Amino acid sequence: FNRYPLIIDPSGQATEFIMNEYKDRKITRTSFLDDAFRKNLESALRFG
Amino acid sequence: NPLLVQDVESYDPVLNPVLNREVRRTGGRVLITLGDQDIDLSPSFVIFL
Repeated sequence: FNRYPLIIDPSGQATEFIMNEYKDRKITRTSFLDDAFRKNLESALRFG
Repeated sequence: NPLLVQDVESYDPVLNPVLNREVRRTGGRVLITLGDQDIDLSPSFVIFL
């Protein structure tokens, strides 16, 4: 991808595939509704 | 990078967390809170006064 992907996964298989694929890089699952989204985004921007 | 600091009689209290090794490990990174900003502490860092 060039632009960051938007995944449409009604079955939920794609999200677990993403978690498994990027587990070695310490991937974190968050949401827009969560109030911790700011700090998660800020940490992702500064530390990968 | 190794660091050598002279004139320790004018010691800056900003070095207190660094000297105390007050690190915060999170997500594979080692964070040191120098002042008000977080810094990834590389394991090769060393300071001599």
